[PDB]
Order: sequence, then C-alpha cells, then structure tokens
Amino acid sequence: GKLQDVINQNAIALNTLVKQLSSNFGAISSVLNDILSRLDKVEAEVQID
Amino acid sequence: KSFTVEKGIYQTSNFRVTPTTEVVRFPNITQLCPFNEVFNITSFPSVYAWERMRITNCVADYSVLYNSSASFSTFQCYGVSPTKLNDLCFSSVYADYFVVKGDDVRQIAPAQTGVIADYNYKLPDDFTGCVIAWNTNSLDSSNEFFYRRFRHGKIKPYGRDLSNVLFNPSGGTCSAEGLNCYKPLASYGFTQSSGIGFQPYRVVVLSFELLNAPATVCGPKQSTELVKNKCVNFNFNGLTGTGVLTNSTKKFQPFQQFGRDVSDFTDSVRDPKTLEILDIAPCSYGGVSVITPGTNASSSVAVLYQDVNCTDVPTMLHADQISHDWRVYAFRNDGNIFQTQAGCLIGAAYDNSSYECDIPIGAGICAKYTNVGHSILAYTMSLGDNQDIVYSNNTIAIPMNFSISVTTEVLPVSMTKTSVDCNMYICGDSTEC
Amino acid sequence: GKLQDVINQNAIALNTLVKQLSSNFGAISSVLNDILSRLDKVEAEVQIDRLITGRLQSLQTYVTQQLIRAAEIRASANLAATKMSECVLGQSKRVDFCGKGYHLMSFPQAAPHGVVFLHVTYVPSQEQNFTTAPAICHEGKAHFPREGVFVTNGTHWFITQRNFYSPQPITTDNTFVSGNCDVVIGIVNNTVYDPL
Amino acid sequence: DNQDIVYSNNTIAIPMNFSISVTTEVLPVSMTKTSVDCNMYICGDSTECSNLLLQYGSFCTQLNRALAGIAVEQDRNTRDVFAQTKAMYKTPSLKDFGGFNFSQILPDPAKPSSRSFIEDLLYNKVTLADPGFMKQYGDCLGGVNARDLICAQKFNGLTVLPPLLTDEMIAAYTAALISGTATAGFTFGAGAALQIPFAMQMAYRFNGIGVTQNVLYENQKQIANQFNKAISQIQDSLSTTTTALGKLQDVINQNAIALNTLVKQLSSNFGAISSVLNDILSRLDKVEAEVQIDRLITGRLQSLQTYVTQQLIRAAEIRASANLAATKMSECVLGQSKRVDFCGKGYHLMSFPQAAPHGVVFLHVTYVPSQEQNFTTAPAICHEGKAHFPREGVFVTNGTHWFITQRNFYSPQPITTDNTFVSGNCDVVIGIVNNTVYDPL
Amino acid sequence: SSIRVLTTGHFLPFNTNLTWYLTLKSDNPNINFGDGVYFGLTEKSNVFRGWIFGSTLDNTTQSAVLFNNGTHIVIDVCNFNFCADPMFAVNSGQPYKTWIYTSAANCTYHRAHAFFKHFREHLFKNVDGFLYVYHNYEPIDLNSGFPSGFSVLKPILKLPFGLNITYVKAIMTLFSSDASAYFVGHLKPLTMLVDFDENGTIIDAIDCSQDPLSELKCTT
Ligand SMILES: *[C@@H]1O[C@H](CO)[C@@H](O[C@@H]2O[C@H](CO)[C@@H](O[C@@H]3O[C@H](CO)[C@@H](O)[C@H](O[C@H]4O[C@H](CO)[C@@H](O)[C@H](O)[C@@H]4O)[C@@H]3O)[C@H](O)[C@H]2NC(C)=O)[C@H](O)[C@H]1NC(C)=O
Ligand SMILES: *[C@@H]1O[C@H](CO)[C@@H](O[C@@H]2O[C@H](CO)[C@@H](O)[C@H](O)[C@H]2NC(C)=O)[C@H](O)[C@H]1NC(C)=O
Ligand SMILES: *[C@@H]1O[C@H](CO)[C@@H](O[C@@H]2O[C@H](CO)[C@@H](O)[C@H](O)[C@H]2NC(C)=O)[C@H](O)[C@H]1NC(C)=O
Ligand SMILES: CCCCC/C=C\C/C=C/CCCCCCCC(=O)O
Ligand SMILES: *[C@@H]1O[C@H](CO)[C@@H](O)[C@H](O)[C@H]1NC(C)=O
Ligand SMILES: *[C@@H]1O[C@H](CO)[C@@H](O)[C@H](O)[C@H]1NC(C)=O
Ligand SMILES: *[C@@H]1O[C@H](CO)[C@@H](O)[C@H](O)[C@H]1NC(C)=O
Ligand SMILES: *[C@@H]1O[C@H](CO)[C@@H](O)[C@H](O)[C@H]1NC(C)=O
Ligand SMILES: *[C@@H]1O[C@H](CO)[C@@H](O)[C@H](O)[C@H]1NC(C)=O
Ligand SMILES: *[C@@H]1O[C@H](CO)[C@@H](O)[C@H](O)[C@H]1NC(C)=O
Ligand SMILES: *[C@@H]1O[C@H](CO)[C@@H](O)[C@H](O)[C@H]1NC(C)=O
Ligand SMILES: *[C@@H]1O[C@H](CO)[C@@H](O)[C@H](O)[C@H]1NC(C)=O
Ligand SMILES: *[C@@H]1O[C@H](CO)[C@@H](O)[C@H](O)[C@H]1NC(C)=O
Ligand SMILES: *[C@@H]1O[C@H](CO)[C@@H](O)[C@H](O)[C@H]1NC(C)=O
Ligand SMILES: *[C@@H]1O[C@H](CO)[C@@H](O)[C@H](O)[C@H]1NC(C)=O
Repeated sequence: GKLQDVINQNAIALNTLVKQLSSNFGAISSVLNDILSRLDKVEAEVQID
Repeated sequence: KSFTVEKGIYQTSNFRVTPTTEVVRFPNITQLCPFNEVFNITSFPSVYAWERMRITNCVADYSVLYNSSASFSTFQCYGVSPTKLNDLCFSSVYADYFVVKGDDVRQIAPAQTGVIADYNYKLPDDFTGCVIAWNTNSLDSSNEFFYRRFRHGKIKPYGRDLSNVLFNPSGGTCSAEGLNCYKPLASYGFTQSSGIGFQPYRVVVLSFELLNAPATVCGPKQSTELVKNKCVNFNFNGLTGTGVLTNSTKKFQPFQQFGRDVSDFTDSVRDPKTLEILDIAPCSYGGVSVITPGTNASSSVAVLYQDVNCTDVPTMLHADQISHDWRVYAFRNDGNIFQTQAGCLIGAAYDNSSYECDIPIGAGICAKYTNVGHSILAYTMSLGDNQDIVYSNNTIAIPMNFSISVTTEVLPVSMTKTSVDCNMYICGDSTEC
Repeated sequence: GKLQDVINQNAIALNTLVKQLSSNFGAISSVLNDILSRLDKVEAEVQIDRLITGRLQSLQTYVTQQLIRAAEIRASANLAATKMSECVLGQSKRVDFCGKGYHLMSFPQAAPHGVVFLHVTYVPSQEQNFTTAPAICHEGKAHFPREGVFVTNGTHWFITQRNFYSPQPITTDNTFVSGNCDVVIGIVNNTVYDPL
Repeated sequence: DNQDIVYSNNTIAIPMNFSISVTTEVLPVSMTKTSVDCNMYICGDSTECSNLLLQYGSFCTQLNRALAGIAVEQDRNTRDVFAQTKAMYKTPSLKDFGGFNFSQILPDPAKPSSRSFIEDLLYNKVTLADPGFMKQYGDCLGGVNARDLICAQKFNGLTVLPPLLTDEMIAAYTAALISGTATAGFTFGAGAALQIPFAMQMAYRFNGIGVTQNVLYENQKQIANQFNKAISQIQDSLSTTTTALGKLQDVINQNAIALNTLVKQLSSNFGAISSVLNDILSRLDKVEAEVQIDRLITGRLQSLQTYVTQQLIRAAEIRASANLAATKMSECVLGQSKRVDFCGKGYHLMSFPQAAPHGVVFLHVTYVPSQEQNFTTAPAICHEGKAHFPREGVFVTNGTHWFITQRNFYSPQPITTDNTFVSGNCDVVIGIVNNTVYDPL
Repeated sequence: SSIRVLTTGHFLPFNTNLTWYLTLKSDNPNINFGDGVYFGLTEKSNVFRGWIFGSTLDNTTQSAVLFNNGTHIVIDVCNFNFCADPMFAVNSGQPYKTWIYTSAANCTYHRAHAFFKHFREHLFKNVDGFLYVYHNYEPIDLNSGFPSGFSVLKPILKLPFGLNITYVKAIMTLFSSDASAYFVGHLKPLTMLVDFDENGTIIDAIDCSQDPLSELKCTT
C-alpha cells in the first residue's frame, strides 16, 4: 500500500494542479484571449496581473 | 502586545522617530511659463492640421491663470493627480492645440472612437497628461475650420496627415470629382446660435514624462540650503525620501539623472542648483535586543546592540532627538557599559567568575538576575569542571561496589487532530459570498 | 515540557487563526454585511474576492505549518516505537540509548500525547588502584588471560573482571599460552597454579 | 566490476594478516540563525506604510515566532551533539601512548590557535560568506564598500544572529573528549572515569572483535606504525582535496542565496505603478495610493512567508542530521559498536571527533583482514563412536593434520579435549572425517 | 552598475544578414521601414550623408529630410517634390551646388546646427509620434567588408513629428571634376540579456533564441 499510495499522491497532485487553471481570481475570465479581445491595455493589464 | 513580559531576551522593532530638517533642491529657473501665449493666441488651427509646441526652461505656476479671464469647461488629468501639479518636475512637455466641434470634446481621451479619434487626432492608451477645453463661440464662429471625414484606415496614436487627394470608397484614386468620388475634408457649420454641441471649442493637450530624465520645467517651490552627513527628508526634482547624503565617485553621461540598485531603490542622484553626484543611504540600521528578568521581579532592563562599537556608540545612538530615558542608555557614567563579541552591552555589570547559563546572550556570554542591591550581571559561560587526570602505564582502576539507578525519558507521540470548514470561516450566513 | 509545548502550540495556532479574520485585505471593511449594505453588485463583488483570497491564504499557512509539525511528531513517534521495541521487550548493548549506565530494564508509562520510560540501569562505584601486568610467564612460555586483567595484591597475583572486583587464583583455565616471554614488554615473573 | 566467485562446498578461506584503516564521515549539525523585521522591508522611512501595516502585524508576529523557534532549535542542536562529557579533562603533556601518535588531533602547548592541527585544516577549506559578525555603520558608508551584499542585506531589515558557543568552546569540548578517551578508555561515557593503560585498552578493543589479546602483544609496533601512517595519509588526503566537505559549504551557499533572493525580490510591482513607495505618493492622491500600497504590502508579506516556510523545512532536515550525529557520537566515541557499517567499514575499534564549522567530522578507526588463503574444512571430527563438534571457530587441515582456528585470523591450535564438545554418534552428519584428538595425560 | 538585467524590445538579431549597397565609380532603393532600421556605413571621403523619410515621396504627402551640408545639419519636414536622384555636387574639393529637391511648400518644421578609415552607425526608430536616432563611432582598418566586433550605440536627438514613415532613402555625392558602401538591417522583437561594469558602460550582451547555449544562458 505504501508504493501505490505514493504513486497515487504523485498523480493526484499533478491532476489538481491542472484543474486550478479554471479559476478567475477576481478577473473577467480565466482565459486570456477574451480579456484582450474585449478590453483595452490598461484594464487588461490589471486582470492579467 | 502584552503588559507583563517573561524572563529572557527579545528583539525590538525601532519605535522611535527622527524629526530632522528638510532640504529642497530645484533647478535655477525664474522665467514664467508662457500660459498667455498658448491660451490667448487668438489663432487656433483645424483639428486635422493640429500643431505642437515645446516647453522648456519654465516654471509651471498656473495660478496666474486666475488673474486672467479664462474659464475651462473641461479639465481632466490622466496618470497624475491635479493636486500634485505644484510639487512635481517634468522632463519633456509638449502642447497640442486645435479647434473641435463641441460634441467631439469627449473624443479627446484615451481609448475612444468616432470621427476625430479615428481620422483626425488620436491618443495612446497609456497616456499621461491633462486635457483642457473651453468654449469660444464669440471668436471662432466667423472662420473656416475643417476636419477629415473619409479615410482608408485609422491613424497612429500620435500622427497627422494633411493630404487632400480625392477619396474613392473602394479602390485607388478617382481623380475626377463626381459619383463615388468625394473630398475627404468636411467643413464645420459654424453659424451664430446653432446650439451648444455645434459651437466651436478650443482644446489643448499637455503631455509629460515623470521622474525618468533631467527636468526643465518645475513647479513653484522654494529651495533650501543643502546639508550633509545627517539623515533628512529631501526633495530632488520631485523625488522624495529620507536618508543621509554623501559624496560619491561615479560620473555618468548627461542624459542620466537617477540611479537604481538591484532592489530598485534610489542610491545615486545628481543635484540641481549645482552639478554634483551624491549617494543616498537610509539612516535606520543595526540590531537592538533587550534583556529583562521578568516583570514582577523588576522593571529594569539591559539593552545590547549587535553592530556598534562600544567606544563610539552615540554616533549611531544620537541622544538629542530622543527621550532622556534613552539618554541614560546611550552613555553610562559608571562601568555598566562594555563591549562583548556579540556587540555592546549597556546596563549590565561584568563578572570574572563563570557559572551555568541562565539567559543566553550570544558568543559565550550569559546573564542573570543576582543579589550581588539586585542588578543584571553578565558573565562568561562555563563548559564544565576540570579534572587534571594523569596517565600511568602500570596502574588500573577497578570498582569495588555498585548501585542501581532509575532514569526518566519523556517522548511525544501524537498531536491534536483538527478539521477545518472552508465556508463558515471565509463566509457564513451569507449566500452572496 | 515537551507535552505541554505540544498542547501550547496547537492552542496558539488555532487562536491565531481567529485573530486574522479582522483584516480588510484592501477592502473597505472586514465585515461582509457592511460591504453589501452600502455598494451595488459590482464594486462589492470586487471587494469580496480579495477578502476570500486573503482568508484562503491564511488557511493555507496554517495547513502548511500543521504538516511540518506532523512530520516532526511522526519522527518522534518512530523513535519512541523503536525504543519501546528494543528496551522494554529486551536488553540493549547500545551505549546511552536507554539510561546512563549498563541497561537492565525499562518500564513504560502513559502520558497525554506521550510516553514516559523509566530505565533501570547498573552503575559501578568505589574505585581503587591496582598494579596490573599484560601477561605472566613462569617457564619460557608466556600466558595471557582469556578475560579480565592481571592485577596484583601487592604480594600475590590474581585475575578479576573489569567491572567488578572478585579476585581468583591463576590456574590452567582462564588462561591461554602463545609464544615465549621474550618479546612482550611488561612481562612479569610469577607462578601459576596447576591442578595436579 | 565483475568478480565471478565460485561455490566450493568443501573449502574455506581464512585471512593471514590484517591492516588498520582510518576513514572520514561528515555530518552537518547547525545552520545560520536569522531575524526579519517587517518594517524596513515592506516599508521604511514611510509612515503611511506603517499605518497600513498595523492591520497586518499579526502575520509578522507569526513569522517572528517561527524564526525564533528555528534559532532556539539551532542553538540546542550543537549542545546536544558536543556537550557529552561530564568534566573537562586536561590534555596530557605526553602525546605518545605506547607508540600511538596523538599529536595531530590534540592542541599543543605552544598555543598557536588553541585547537588541533587537523581541526585547523578543517577550517580554511570552506569559506564563510560573512567574515566576522561586526559591521558598523561607518563601514557601510566609507566610499569603498559600495554595492555590498551584506550591507544591502542589512538595510532591508535582515540580520544574522551569532551562535551561543564559539569555535574555541567546541574545540575545547572535542579536546576534552579525546583526552578523556585515551587515558580512561570508554568507561567515562557511563559513570566515573576509570584509568587504564592504552595497550591494555587496545587489547580490550581487540577482544570485542573476536581476536585474542596476544595479537597486539606480538605486533604492537606494526599496529602503531599502521595507525601513524593512516593518520598521515588522511591528513594528506584532507589537505590535497577540495571536494570532500560539500555539505557544510552547501548549507552556507543555500543560506546566502536565500537571503540574496529575499533582498532582490523587492523590485516587483505586484500590479502597482511602481515598486518605490516615494514616487507613487508624490503623484497620486490618498485613495488610489492606499490600494496601490496595499497590493505591495500583500506581495511582500507573501515573499516573506515563502522564505520562512523554506527555513522551517531546512531546519527540520538539519535537526534530523544533528540527531544522527549525536547518536553516532554517543555510540561510537564513548563506546564500541557492533552494528555493521555504522562507524567505518571494517570492525570498529575507536573513533575521534573533530570540530568543523556548522558540523562535525569523525575519524573512524577500523580493523580489516587481508592475505586470504584456501583451506579444506570439515563439519565434525570423530575418533570413537561419539562425534565431536567445535565450540568456536572451524576445523581446517594442514594436509596431514587437523587443527582448530578462529575464522577472522589464522591461529592453528591442536584439537584437545577442550575447545570442543561431544553430542551424538558420527553416523548422521555429512562430511565427518576420522582423526585423533590429543588428550592431556 | 555591476548588474545583469534582461529587457524586451526591438533589437537587431545577432548573426543576421544585412544588405550590401555600393556607390559605383563607373544606388538608393526605397528600403522598407518596419519596426526600425539599422544603418552602418564605411567611407573615407565623407561621400555618404543624408536620409529621406516618408510614405509616397511626392508632393501629396509630407516628407522628412535630415542631411549634412558640409557646414550645417539641415532638417525640415516639408511637402517636397523630390526629383529622380537626390545628389550632392562638389567641385575641386569644395562644395558649390546641392541638388536634393525642386519645390517645397506647406512646410511645418525646420532645424539647423553648426558643423575606409572610419565606420559610422545609425539606428532609427519611430514610436508614439517620435523619431529616435542613435549614433556610434569607431575607426576601422584599411580594407574590410563589414567590421566585426561589438559596439553599443548612444542616442543623440529625438524628433517630434507625427508622420507616416514607411520608406527610407539615401543621399549620395558624386565628384564633378571615391567609392563607399553602406549596410542596412531590420529590427525584430526579441529578448536580450545585458551586463554592466562598475561604471555605467555596457560591456557584453547575449541574444536569446539564437542557439541553445545562449538560450541556456538566458534561462540561467
Ligand atoms: C502610410 O502610407 C502607406 C503607403 O501609402 C499606407 O499603406 C497603404 O494602405 C492602403 C490602405 O490600407 C493600401 O491600399 C489597399 O490596397 C489593396 C488594393 O490595392 C486593398 O487591400 C485595399 O482596398 C480596400 O479598400 C477599402 C479600404 O477600406 C475597402 O472598402 C476595400 O474593400 C478594400 O479592402 C486598399 O486599397 C495600400 O496598399 C498600402 N500601401 C502599402 C505600400 O503598403 C498606410 O496605410 C499608411 N499608414 C497609416 C497609418 O495611415
Ligand atoms: C494681473 O493682471 C493685471 C492686469 O489685468 C496686471 O496688472 C498690470 O501689471 C503691469 C506690470 O506691473 C502694469 O504695468 C500694468 O499697469 C498693470 N495693469 C494693467 C491693466 O495692465 C497684474 O500685474 C497681473 N498680476 C498680478 C499678480 O496681479
Ligand atoms: C607525531 O607526528 C609528527 C608529525 O609527523 C611528528 O613530527 C613532529 O611534527 C611536529 C609538527 O609541529 C614538529 O614540531 C616536531 O618537531 C616533529 N618531530 C620530529 C621528531 O620531527 C612527531 O615526531 C610525532 N610524535 C612522536 C611523539 O613521535
Ligand atoms: C442599430 C444597432 C445595430 C447593432 C450595432 C451594434 C454594435 C456595433 C456598434 C455600435 C455603436 C453605435 C454607433 C456609435 C457611433 C459613434 C459616432 C460618434 O461617436 O459620433
Ligand atoms: C487676452 O488678452 C487681452 C488683452 O490683454 C485680454 O483683454 C483678454 O481678456 C485675454 N484673454 C483671456 C482669455 O485671458
Ligand atoms: C576581571 O579581570 C580582568 C582581567 O584581569 C581585570 O581587568 C578586571 O579588573 C577584573 N574585574 C574584577 C571585578 O575583578
Ligand atoms: C556497597 O554499598 C552499600 C550501600 O552503601 C554498602 O552497604 C556496602 O557495604 C558496600 N559494599 C562494599 C564492599 O563496600
Ligand atoms: C594479600 O597480601 C596480604 C599481605 O601479605 C596477605 O595477608 C593476603 O592474604 C593476600 N591476599 C588477599 C586475597 O588479600
Ligand atoms: C624472572 O624475570 C625477571 C624479570 O625479567 C628476571 O630478572 C629473572 O631472572 C627471571 N627468573 C628466572 C628464573 O628466569
Ligand atoms: C603483514 O603485513 C605487514 C605489512 O606489510 C608485513 O610486514 C608482515 O610481514 C605481514 N605478515 C604476514 C604474517 O604475512
Ligand atoms: C604441516 O605441513 C607441512 C608441509 O606443508 C609439514 O612440514 C609439517 O610437518 C606439517 N605439520 C605441522 C604440525 O606443521
Ligand atoms: C574414517 O574415514 C576415512 C574416510 O572415509 C576412512 O578412510 C577411514 O577408514 C575411517 N576410519 C574408520 C575407523 O572407519
Ligand atoms: C505636384 O507634383 C506633380 C507631379 O510632378 C506636378 O504636376 C504638380 O505641379 C506638383 N504640384 C505642386 C503644387 O508643386
Ligand atoms: C499650402 O500652400 C499653398 C501654396 O503656397 C497655399 O496657397 C496654401 O494656403 C497652403 N495651405 C496651408 C494649409 O498652409
Ligand atoms: C571606469 O571608470 C574609471 C574612472 O574614470 C576608469 O579609470 C576605468 O578605466 C573605467 N573602467 C573600469 C573597468 O574600471
């Protein structure tokens, strides 16, 4: 169980890392394309930051 | 954050302050800036043929505009506050002036659309400056003013075109006025009593660069005589801060004014009112630690400073700007001030005897509260007791008795288990969050 | 002090998690109901998000410190387990592993979040000096002790253990013969009893 | 490298000689203790930043508590490792104990540096990043020390605290350990000190391996010369190699680059218009400046928290290494161990500790046999109906006679009524040979 | 001073290809203006001087000229009527007539100053309604194709006109009673890494994305 446990943990951490890209963090969207396609430079810099 | 401390040695966080004198250094400029030449020239160009002028060797004292008869309907500044225009210095200043329709005053702004913003006059998205406008219906209503109406593209954020070729809506040049061939320049209809969105307005646009180059135009601030070798709050061309100023040996090219280190802190500067390079350093330095024998036992403390030499302390421990309770700790009349390998201990007496450590100070020095009335006593740690044993090559020691001993050893095993609810901590009785 | 320390930090961190609920984190208030009582949906959804991120960071710091402390407690528990295995259910020859002297016994007692070992050990005392020899030869052959040392009475020679004093006569046993007594430094001349 | 050994099923290999080897093992013990002031890092010469950090000072108290705990543990580790003696035994005037030269691991009465020569060689091979703990304010503004790493480190509120025990105290501890080991054996590690001659002590150490007392007493000069040659050889190897002390230098380098990264991470904007607090306040009003300063405050607090977390993890690893070093010092310097490869590679006899910066160096003295030779062996020998078995060792043959000998050394002895015991009749064990047994008449 | 920073902008890529143009004693094409151009020229008799900026290079669109007269640097943005070849005529070692344009009116700018043995470098950039000019100077050998090495350019002047600049041209000189060459590059958006000495001088620079070693040094 120990070796399978560390394999499962190493898989679960990497799967959790890629699932956290869908958060907005207080911005308009989690995608950088529509933020640049809908806003000017000044506000898009704030959202991207 | 407590009213009763325990026995030990702690670290402090410099609650004192330095209310030193101020210095102000501004360039030697006395000519008043031509506010009248710009705002009272009675000849402004069309928006499509706007012109630009430079401003140098100026003093930007706009309060003289209160002495005139000019009232501005729009005065909006971008990237800077209007209340800070009297304290700053600007490096390069350009003024663009023209005449606009009156309903297109809103189009003179970053990130705008319309006829003027697309074909006549544009501004960059990251624009720093101010836009001023006012109504001139009694002056410009009997003159010809034009604007570009047709174009095959959008102009650059700072660009103009004075071409007067014939416009064909799909293709090249028609070269014959008529069907599908129009003049791109349209004329404003400026008649008396036409409305309020059709009356001419005069617009001026100023552009600044802040704190990145030597400055030629500054506000009306009176300078101060320069001092050295003391930490002061300064003002060099609009750059504030606090610290000591010293001579420096770096000479750089005359297009550079400031100097930044790795942490982007201003370390080297040039000077106005003279030409000389200077180094700025903060005047907060050194580690301060305090030693107390508890609170109910006594209220006296001993303070040691990690990085001072305890023969010339008060250069870094200037007692003039602080209370007498720190004057009694900066210098001591009797022998309660001495230098250890960890620094300079003040308020404790030294002893030549060695005991076990009670309060660790550092570098083999400890301290304790003793009866020798009561005072803080510092001493050198003792590793143990000597035994001066000798070596004999024909003699052995053998025990003749024995004893049975019981010893204790305590080890932790587990700790408390805690569950945390995500909501009811970040939120709670709030469905909006 | 270790178990009290374990209780004290676990209380202190949990109490510190409640003090950090009174921070604005760049918002106009730390109370969530005052934000929505004065602002519209926009400009309050902006200010709620910074509070949410700050409280999430405050939780994450506590979780990380709990993980590190749990690792230290796991190491201490492993040491306690191997000590219980090696010293309660047996006798140890490892020096200063259970007690101070020569290990004899150990007894465990429970404690809140801990264990307490009572180690029963043997210690020698009442020292005495004796003149010793590396070997004793009587014929040309040299004799060496199988164990112990060759100490003297002042007039006689005996053999005894190192950790206790119990003199015995030098006989054919407790002794082995190898070589001649002509190259060993410190050879003394004394007789040896022979059971006839 | 391949060896290709073979199974013989009837022959055994017994060493004819032996050699003395001295090895080296290096463990870190402690790391540097630092203290961080939130002011002069997140703020500094700025009252508004302090008034905005007054609501964040609880995190600062948390970070200071963590760093203070780390420093306390670091001061505890070296006392746990080194302070093992009950008394400070004086160094004997004679450094020779039966041909064994102890002069290269003990301080000399000429008083050059009050520490050992090998201990002196352990220093000046790794380099401290900061030569001395005293850095005055005049030294930071003399015009020559411009753009210095430690001076720019100090201006941001990051200081380094000195250890409680100086290097001379650690050297005195190690000298007391060595001088108590030689003149009193390992008996002073449990109870009072019992004096014993060094040759008899070495006979005791050889008896704990499986070799009789005599082997030293006919070969004392060879053992002493091998010990001296090994000491000179490891001195030469330590002098002419600069890659064997990598752990302590690694610790120093990691601490230095962590502090340098913390210093140089002050140039980020964190979504504000600038990274300098003075230029924002001189061109913006109060409302926008409060937000743009709070962004920088949050970013710098995060960058401090990351450093504190890394320091905690490194402190845990250093604590584990210090526990291993303390256990090894207790089990191998104040005694003789029988766990294989715990102290050295061969059979452990002695160990001597030497003080190193932020660590300790052990010189393990081991026993290794050599000069192998094949011998035909038998499980048992019977002459009457009864069958005899060896009490210890094995049975080997000259080719004409049969003897009994130890496994670790070739010492042939006649098969008498002693050193053997009888159980059963010789009709069940495979390989029983017939040979006479000497009987004392 | 004494720091290693990296910046992103429009730079000439390392080990890139220039274009060889020669003045024949027996050319001035309309070179495109992209994100910026680099001009490097080798001369001995001060033959090459001057540039022409614009989009159509006719009298329907404004154009900019910046040249040397042998005693003055005349720069003025006017509506020019450029003929087939902008030229410069010198008789017996002294100037006597300049042939660079025919007519010019509606003109909104004017400025003037008082002024293979050598190598001259000039870099032009046009952002935000400005024209940036950078200059460097070093003497080179008697005969070489392109002087290899490393040099850092310094700004001289910053010209405030808002013009549609898409083409550049060159002004030559012929003797009316020798040969030279100039090389033209093209700026590209790249990432560079630089280091400074204890003084304020740039000593070395690495162009990332050129080869794997410089990419490794960019990462490290
Ligand atoms: C600076 O000056 C340059 C040089 O004159 C100029 O570039 C020119 O831009 C125009 C306008 O985009 C280009 O003309 C185009 O050419 C082809 C046909 O030859 C077509 O793609 C275009 O036809 C369009 O016409 C209408 C435009 O709205 C549409 O209704 C129609 O459907 C077509 O899309 C167009 O005529 C010309 O080719 C370039 N010239 C060069 C040499 O590149 C540039 O625009 C000027 N810069 C600024 C900022 O004004
Ligand atoms: C404000 O404007 C008035 C005029 O409106 C200025 O008064 C003139 O000052 C000049 C210079 O000294 C005198 O020669 C004139 O006689 C004044 N009067 C007029 C009607 O021109 C005045 O100086 C301005 N400034 C201030 C600070 O009041
Ligand atoms: C122990 O070893 C040393 C080193 O090989 C021997 O040599 C001495 O080295 C020290 C170094 O400081 C000198 O001061 C001595 O003068 C050297 N002695 C001789 C005789 O050359 C040293 O002799 C050895 N000690 C013994 C007791 O044999
Ligand atoms: C009838 C609307 C059909 C849908 C149109 C929707 C989106 C496309 C653009 C909309 C903006 C409205 C026109 C703005 C014109 C600005 C003119 C000026 O500033 O003077
Ligand atoms: C311009 O100057 C004239 C002459 O002094 C004055 O009458 C007029 O009011 C001025 N105009 C403004 C807008 O100040
Ligand atoms: C302590 O010893 C030092 C060194 O000899 C001496 O100067 C000092 O006077 C001593 N102090 C006392 C109180 O005896
Ligand atoms: C050993 O110590 C015990 C306890 O004090 C004492 O009664 C006894 O007499 C001692 N024995 C000898 C032999 O000295
Ligand atoms: C030791 O010597 C003394 C003095 O001669 C003698 O009386 C005694 O019997 C001897 N033996 C023992 C065991 O004490
Ligand atoms: C016994 O040994 C001593 C000491 O070496 C020696 O003087 C003496 O002659 C020896 N006795 C005999 C009988 O060999
Ligand atoms: C053991 O090795 C030593 C050192 O080389 C040598 O002098 C000695 O003769 C060897 N002994 C035997 C028995 O081979
Ligand atoms: C052992 O074998 C050798 C020959 O290798 C022989 O000379 C000798 O007598 C045998 N016996 C003994 C007891 O050494
Ligand atoms: C002992 O065994 C050997 C080997 O087989 C054999 O030669 C011999 O005869 C045996 N002796 C007796 C008495 O059986
Ligand atoms: C503009 O250039 C054209 C083409 O050469 C020419 O016919 C025309 O006269 C010029 N116009 C002016 C005003 O110079
Ligand atoms: C342009 O030049 C022409 C010819 O000299 C002149 O008639 C006209 O007024 C000028 N236009 C402008 C806007 O300067
Ligand atoms: C830096 O400037 C100094 C002072 O002008 C000069 O001597 C030196 O050559 C320059 N370069 C270096 C590398 O020090």
